[PDB]
Amino acid sequence: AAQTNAPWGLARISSTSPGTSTYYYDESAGQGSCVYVIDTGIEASHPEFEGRAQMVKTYYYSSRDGNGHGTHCAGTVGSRTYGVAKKTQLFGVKVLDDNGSGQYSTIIAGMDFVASDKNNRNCPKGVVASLSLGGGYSSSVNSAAARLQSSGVMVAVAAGNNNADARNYSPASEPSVCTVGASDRYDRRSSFSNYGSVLDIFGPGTDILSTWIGGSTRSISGTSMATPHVAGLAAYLMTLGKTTAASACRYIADTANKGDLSNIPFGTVNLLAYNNYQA
Ligand SMILES: [Ca+2]
Ligand SMILES: [Ca+2]
Repeated sequence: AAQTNAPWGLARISSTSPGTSTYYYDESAGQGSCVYVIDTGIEASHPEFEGRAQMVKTYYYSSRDGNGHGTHCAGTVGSRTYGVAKKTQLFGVKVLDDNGSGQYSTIIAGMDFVASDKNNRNCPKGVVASLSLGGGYSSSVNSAAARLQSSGVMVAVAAGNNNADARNYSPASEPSVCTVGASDRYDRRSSFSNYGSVLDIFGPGTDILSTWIGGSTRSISGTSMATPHVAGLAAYLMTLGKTTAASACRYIADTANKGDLSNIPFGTVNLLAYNNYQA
């Protein structure tokens, strides 16, 4: 399948080179996989989700995404026009408030929730969790992300937007999950992206068009935008049977575009998520 005039990030993950405009992807599109978006929620009614999104848990008064961030990330995972895995199922877990903030204990609870809740869902091609969030280092947040990964969920987490070493941020610093840095459409590390030995992979993160609340769309930037590219690609590759939740991050790194990025500090991987799609 080919989506013409796609958002640059979708084009980038299906090309060995920057500057293309078509998103080439296998039509299975993540069907049969499930991605939990742990964030401000998901506006499931957005026409771009086509019925495939639902809220499953909130830690606040409403399940409504009153911010847009979680809707945007969910759209990059799996919306029709803006998504990597256009046929995946999306489950929203609202651990962040409508200002985009959330206490670590609530974020931990939401990770534990996904580890259990997945056992009640029919996700035959496997389960992914996209965590476009984080703050300062916390061993308990890291442990929660490690548990979620251990339970059988492919966990993708943002590296953080501090232009600093991700070792000081969580859950970015948890080794066992897939920590995602951000790049721009010219294949530079995004100016804000964290870096460091713990990063596993980079994804498109600067000027990412996706769904927004109110049935709208907008472009925003962050490692929060790169993370759902990788979560969606994992779902896509799991549906293709090329990898599993336990091994998807390593598979994505070993099939990434290598050395294409600039302003990567020595000791940080130079790997850009790539679907390797061949018609
Ligand atoms: Ca290249
Ligand atoms: Ca890792």
